[PDB]
Amino acid sequence: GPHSMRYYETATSRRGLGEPRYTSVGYVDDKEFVRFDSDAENPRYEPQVPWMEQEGPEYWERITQVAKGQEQWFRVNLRTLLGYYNQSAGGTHTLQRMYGCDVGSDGRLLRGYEQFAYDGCDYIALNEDLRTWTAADMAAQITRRKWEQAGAAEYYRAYLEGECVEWLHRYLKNG
Amino acid sequence: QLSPFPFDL
Amino acid sequence: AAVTQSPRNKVAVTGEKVTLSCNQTNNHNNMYWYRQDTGHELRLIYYSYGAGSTEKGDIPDGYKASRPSQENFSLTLESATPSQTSVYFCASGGGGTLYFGAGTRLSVLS
Amino acid sequence: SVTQPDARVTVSEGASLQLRCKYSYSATPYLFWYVQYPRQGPQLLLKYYSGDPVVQGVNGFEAEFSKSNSSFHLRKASVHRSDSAVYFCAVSLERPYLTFGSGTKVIVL
Repeated sequence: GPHSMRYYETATSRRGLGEPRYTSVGYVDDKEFVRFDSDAENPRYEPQVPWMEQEGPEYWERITQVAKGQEQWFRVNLRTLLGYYNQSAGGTHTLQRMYGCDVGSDGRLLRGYEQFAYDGCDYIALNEDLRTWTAADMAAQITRRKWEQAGAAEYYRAYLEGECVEWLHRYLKNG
Repeated sequence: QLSPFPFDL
Repeated sequence: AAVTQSPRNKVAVTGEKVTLSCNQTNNHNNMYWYRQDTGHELRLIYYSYGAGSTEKGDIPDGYKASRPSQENFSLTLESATPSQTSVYFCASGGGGTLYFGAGTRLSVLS
Repeated sequence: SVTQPDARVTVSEGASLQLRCKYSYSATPYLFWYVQYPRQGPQLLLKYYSGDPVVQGVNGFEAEFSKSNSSFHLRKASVHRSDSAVYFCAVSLERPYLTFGSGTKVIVL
């Protein structure tokens, strides 16, 4: 039986409240096992299941920083995207990412993931080959030309290939 | 674990 | 290699507050500030994810930073001291790679 | 934490050159090799994100990656006079960081 892992990072800029509404939620197989609401009184990745308890504060520590980091990414890119498309600074928008690894039955990766969607509509996504991308429109095209030169694929490939999977296994063993 | 920081858009 | 730093060389007096400036054209979001003492390892002091971000590096003590815009990144020395003298490098990068500038050979005086 | 064993390495003009480098990380990181020419900033010589453990670089420079020995050793077939400078070995498994190593002052003859 082939298992899987998935994370969904969602941002939402708007009027007034400058800093976007960050929502990082991750699923193992198809169950929620970790959340991160920028709206919480104290932002931080927390377990959504008992078997996630067995994790040294070290884990929850840097794992949260990553988040704290993505926040900045979203607040920064949600801006440039509002530019690629020529919209108003006041208008509210949403930038979402998704990634993860789908291990085969033997354990080795069977499918990687990495994709971004701006305001519901797809934008850019890494193909099954983990080597080529697929743009949606003009702007998505842009990001894909530079990402193609900068060898974006290989970058995410490093994770999706080993790192991610070696961890999905690290999780499965807690249950 | 968590995927590294993403490439600028 | 379109990241420029000014002045090429600066002379700080003990106590004084010096502010090194940076300017890029790589339209990069991530910018950084490394210091290279005696032509050895450069260490990160401060860096920004984007205009308006300020993240302490591995040695921000005595340092302040500002990211007022896409390309302008300013590193500030609260109060210059001997041990705070070296060649500072300002880099930019769209994740993954980093493009450094010419640097700024800043020297402290007592 | 990256570590370049030799800080001072010199070879005669034309001879081959190899600069070692070891990284102590929980897993597969991103390895680079920046060269710094006196009175200038570091330059990106070559990089390795994922794929061929053998990467190519500007000016007949190439490095090999090994998860087994956990090293990213650099090499150049024939080093001319111009190659003399300091070579750094950086890694990054944090947010676009780039922790360098002590480096290595390569000298020719």
